[PDB]
Amino acid sequence: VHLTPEEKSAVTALWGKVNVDEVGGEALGRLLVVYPWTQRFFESFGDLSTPDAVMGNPKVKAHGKKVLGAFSDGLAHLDNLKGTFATLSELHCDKLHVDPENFRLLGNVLVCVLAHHFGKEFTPPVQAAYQKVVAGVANALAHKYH
Amino acid sequence: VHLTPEEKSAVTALWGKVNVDEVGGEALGRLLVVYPWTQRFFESFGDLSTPDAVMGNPKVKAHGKKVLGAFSDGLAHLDNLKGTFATLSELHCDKLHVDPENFRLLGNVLVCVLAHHFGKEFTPPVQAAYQKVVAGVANALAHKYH
Amino acid sequence: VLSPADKTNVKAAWGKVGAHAGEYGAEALERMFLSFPTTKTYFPHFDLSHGSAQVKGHGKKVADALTNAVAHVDDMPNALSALSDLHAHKLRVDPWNFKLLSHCLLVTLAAHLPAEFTPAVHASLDKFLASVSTVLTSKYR
Amino acid sequence: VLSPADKTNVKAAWGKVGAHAGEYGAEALERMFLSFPTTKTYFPHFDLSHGSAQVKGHGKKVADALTNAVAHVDDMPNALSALSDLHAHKLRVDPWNFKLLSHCLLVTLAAHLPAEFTPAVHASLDKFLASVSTVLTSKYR
Ligand code: HEM
Ligand code: HEM
Ligand code: HEM
Ligand code: HEM
Repeated sequence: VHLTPEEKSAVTALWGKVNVDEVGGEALGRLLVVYPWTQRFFESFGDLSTPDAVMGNPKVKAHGKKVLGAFSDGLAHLDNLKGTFATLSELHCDKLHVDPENFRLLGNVLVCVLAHHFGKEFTPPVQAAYQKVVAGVANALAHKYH
Repeated sequence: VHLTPEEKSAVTALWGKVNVDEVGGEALGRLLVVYPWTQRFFESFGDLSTPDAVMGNPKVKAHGKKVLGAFSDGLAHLDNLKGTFATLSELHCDKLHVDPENFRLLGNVLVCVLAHHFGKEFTPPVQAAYQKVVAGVANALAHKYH
Repeated sequence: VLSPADKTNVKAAWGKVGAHAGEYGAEALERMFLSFPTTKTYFPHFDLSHGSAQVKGHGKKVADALTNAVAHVDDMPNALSALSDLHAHKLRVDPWNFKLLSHCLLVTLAAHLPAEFTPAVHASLDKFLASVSTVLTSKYR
Repeated sequence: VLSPADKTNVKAAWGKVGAHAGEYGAEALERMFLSFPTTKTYFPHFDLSHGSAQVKGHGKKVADALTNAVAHVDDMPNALSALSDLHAHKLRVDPWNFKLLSHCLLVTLAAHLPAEFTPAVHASLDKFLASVSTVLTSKYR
């Protein structure tokens, strides 16, 4: 994706203070709570019947950490999101059968989480730069679907 | 976007049998009838009080000819849609203030019209090829928005 | 909100479909799988080959449900109650996909009802499919 | 639909917004214009620069409507009647845009209510904004 020098600095600077372990678990947990139908992909994760159940689920925290970690790698290759996520795109399509629309929902939930976590530091311009990033990652992950 | 040789041929072949002015007026008219909010840009076109009034409006027909003619000329440059519609994209954003969601709606209405027009000849594979074309055109027209 | 005129256009249009409902339902599904490949992620257990018995059978089920809705257009919530629970609690199809199937159903009807697919009917059918989609995703959360 | 718990969550969260509602409305708009530039096509007559009193004034009106909606959560269609007519027949804002503003309102709320924006409240507010959006676009066709 194309980011201005300003948008790039804003994104990277903010990410340096992100505890991927913590944020990843929060993002995936909220996705499963706010958009319940996304639970169809995690039947083997245990109890997800309540927000407290979902948020406390260790499997959810574990997976959330994996997802944000891979997301983290993309921030290091904003210039080539497509090639970066090619293998994971194929995996999500052929093996996991995940509707790419779910990538979009996760991107939006992640933004809400960053806002909740950072407060006033997550300014309109900073959010704008992040919306471009999550949209790019979502499109990169849906790129290999067929 | 990326069309296979066979997909390009299907689009081209079918298009050669299209009455551009006729299909143009039909598509724009149906757009204004099925999604009434799109009427917002055409207040100066006169009477749009009923479906018949819209379909029979000479201004609506004239604009449809204009729009479909540009779309028609774009089919010759399938490998460079963005470059082909760059200036029109600028115009629609800076001067006309047209929400790009309208291009997507027109794209779907156009597909319905081609199906009504060609019946059984508008096969599923042919439709799939046209869906790529209208999505590609809508994307190209929205590319310069800022 | 479906108006009385809308209900008249839909019942008239669907009537003409008549006994081809299932066949048209199958065509609409095939159009969706080809045009919007991501929708295939919900049918990994199906033989999505052209003319497959699985797709033909599913198309017939989809059409019977739409027929049921047209028959009870004034009480769709109650009429599609079971299907609403099934899509919300078991299948859990992202709402975005209903718009894609609705579009493909519209294209199928257009290609088979030359005389009946007028702009007014086109508008009423689109509203109808949107209402059905709304009812089917009403219990998601 | 909004469950009693959903209603309780929304009233509690909004009660917390209190006298800042207007300021949050303006922020939400600013977030929308910067994040989703196409939404600016509906405000060509506005000065959209940061700090614009126009955006500020409009933000307070949006917030006041949301406040009215919360107060009449069990009768939103009637309470938002005039607003539905306006958006449907005058402004004619494509429905897709309501999802963009709803998201920006949620982000603004998250940034100002660390303690109250729990996952459960987050879910309830999203349901609430989706309901408001549905009511506001119900008369489009
Ligand atoms: C957009 C950011 C996303 C990224 C970068 C991403 C990344 C990953 C990675 C790195 C794996 C691990 C694969 C392995 O270790 O073999 C994975 C697995 C998986 N992902 Fe994604 N993913 C994303 C979003 C999603 C979403 C939104 C869903 C569905 C709601 C999803 C569902 C899954 C599932 C079901 C697995 C397998 C988990 C298991 O083994 O039980 N992913 N993803
Ligand atoms: C395939 C999609 C479209 C194409 C290729 C396209 C093409 C054009 C062209 C060639 C013009 C004339 C430009 C000029 O005067 O120099 C135009 C004008 C305009 N277009 Fe588009 N357009 C498309 C879709 C739309 C849609 C869906 C709307 C709105 C619902 C829209 C609204 C307008 C308006 C309001 C004008 C100005 C008409 C006038 O001032 O006479 N266009 N468009
Ligand atoms: C017009 C809206 C729709 C209608 C009326 C409809 C109707 C139905 C019906 C009647 C069944 C079969 C019920 C049974 O056999 O007990 C069903 C199943 C199902 N639907 Fe839908 N559906 C709609 C939209 C969707 C969409 C958009 C998708 C996905 C892109 C979808 C995916 C499924 C799946 C995967 C099943 C189960 C298939 C199986 O494993 O047998 N449906 N639907
Ligand atoms: C939560 C959803 C929304 C609410 C509660 C809302 C509320 C309002 C209110 C109260 C007004 C002012 C009416 C008056 O001054 O008499 C209004 C005007 C307007 N709204 Fe919305 N609105 C919503 C979403 C939208 C969206 C998504 C857009 C477009 C992106 C939009 C565009 C406008 C415009 C252009 C005006 C006229 C502003 C002017 O020129 O003064 N609205 N809205």
